[PDB]
Amino acid sequence: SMSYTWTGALITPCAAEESKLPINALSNSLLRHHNMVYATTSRSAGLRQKKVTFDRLQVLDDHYRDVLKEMKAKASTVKAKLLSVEEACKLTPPHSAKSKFGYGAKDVRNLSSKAVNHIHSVWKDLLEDTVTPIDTTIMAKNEVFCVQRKPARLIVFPDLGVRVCEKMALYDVVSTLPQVVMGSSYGFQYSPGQRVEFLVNTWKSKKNPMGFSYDTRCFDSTVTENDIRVEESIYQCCDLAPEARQAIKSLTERLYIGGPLTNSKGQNCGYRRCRASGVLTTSCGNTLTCYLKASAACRAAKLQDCTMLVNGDDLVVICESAGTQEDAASLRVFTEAMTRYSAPPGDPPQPEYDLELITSCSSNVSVAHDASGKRVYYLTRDPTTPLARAAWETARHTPVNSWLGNIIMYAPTLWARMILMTHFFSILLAQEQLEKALDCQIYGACYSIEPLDLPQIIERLHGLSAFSLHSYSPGEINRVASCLRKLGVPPLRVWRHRARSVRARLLSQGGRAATCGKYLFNWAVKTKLKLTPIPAASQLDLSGWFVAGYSGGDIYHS
Ligand SMILES: Cc1ccccc1S(=O)(=O)Nc1cc(-c2ccc(C#N)cc2)sc1C(=O)O
Repeated sequence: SMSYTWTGALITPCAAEESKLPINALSNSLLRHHNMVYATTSRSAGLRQKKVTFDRLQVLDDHYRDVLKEMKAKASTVKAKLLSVEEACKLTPPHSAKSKFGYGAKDVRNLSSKAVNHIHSVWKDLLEDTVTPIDTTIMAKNEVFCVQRKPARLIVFPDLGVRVCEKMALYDVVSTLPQVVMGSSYGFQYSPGQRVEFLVNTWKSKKNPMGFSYDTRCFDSTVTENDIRVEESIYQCCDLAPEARQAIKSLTERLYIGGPLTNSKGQNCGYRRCRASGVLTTSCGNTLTCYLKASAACRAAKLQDCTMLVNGDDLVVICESAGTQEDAASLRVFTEAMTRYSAPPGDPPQPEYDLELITSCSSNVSVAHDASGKRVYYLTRDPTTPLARAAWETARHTPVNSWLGNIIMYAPTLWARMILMTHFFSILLAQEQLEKALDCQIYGACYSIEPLDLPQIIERLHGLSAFSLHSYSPGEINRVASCLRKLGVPPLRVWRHRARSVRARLLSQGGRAATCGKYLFNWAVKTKLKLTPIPAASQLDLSGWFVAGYSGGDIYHS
């Protein structure tokens, strides 16, 4: 079973692609080493195809089936509802790819008769046909990174009408099933703070903690037909409407298991027999499968009290240590098991004895001190990619504003506060666009957010301490310092000066802007302000923010 079979037709761009960092009058204020930043384009799609194309083999033992049986028992307690066409339509991103059948995301959100009519015919076809492969478009993603250059990732997705149908049949399932089956181990239920909390408590629950992150190589490509049918067997355990069962069975046989791949020009590029990266079940399916294989592998390797944290293909394990030597051996067996399950490693896993040294979801726990001098744990990450992307967003408006999402998710960090907040608020002020709502993604779901609500959002998600953290760790400070030199970012003295200016301007604006100045930049003044809770905060309806993962799921919220 080859993950893909190719015809030779190229994966074509659907419009002009820029690979070099665009420079405008603001670029240099952020970073000077422009040649360090690049965007991937279809030009490197061939290289990716080569990496993701391989044969998969699977040897499934009793630990695998024992864990599966447990997962199904939990899945059987779940009751999921079939979404209505209109409900499904409302979950569609305003700029989601237009259908090939005469309508776009806008027509869908408006419940246009044409869109609704087509969606209804697609649904009917799903119920009547459970064998015909469904077409998919394959595109090379345009993503920004800082040099070592990686090839573009491949996104595979069905037509907009099919996507609306996926939500109707499975939105409720993928939104609720994961937490029930995996409990505390399901990562997408946590906000950054709760993640840290879970990690710290788990780490503290062991007598001699040891943990590791396990990077599966090209996870989507390792997912086999068996894996995808086992995922369906789990979904089918739920209490479901008869029409939902049929739709899920049909989507599994016709789309999830595999299908023909068409490029932007309409040519047949080949065939997929692995996970599609752009379907509704990509995150839920990967999480269930990663959790299933890892849980079984933990038993096979005889890991003592293995606790796991899984987010899609991202996996981190914290267990009871048995000595550095015994640990190396177990992890080696754990890896051998995952490999037999068709989840071979990219970077071999290594045991860690310092929670701060474990990277999962590209992040790690670190510690700082609040205004009281108390140690506080928070989530941070290497700022390289976030800064490379902010550089790009400094000269170009993009669909997803990573700078805003990073400020939200990494609000307590030294780098998000010193740089992203200062840099972008400065630009927003200058352009008088403080109150303009911008789109960003959180766990794959798209949200429309007004920058002026940041203080409230940050307090809600991270607590007041996010505005007073200081005395960061030596390791964290060193990483930030190294990153700034690499990219050529101005030093602290420059950002503090800019922040004071930005703050002063915001305070003068009054209202929310004043609050932004007050809380977001209190770190810049020598005589710190009081800083206390905020009224409007409780108004924000943050329900749904950290419930489930939807990467590639074409999901949008207010
Ligand atoms: C607390 C805070 C938050 C955001 C920006 C600046 C500050 S601060 O200057 O007050 N204090 C602090 C500034 C730090 C810093 C260290 C290295 C580099 C580089 N290259 C930039 C800034 S570390 C720190 C600390 O408190 O541990």
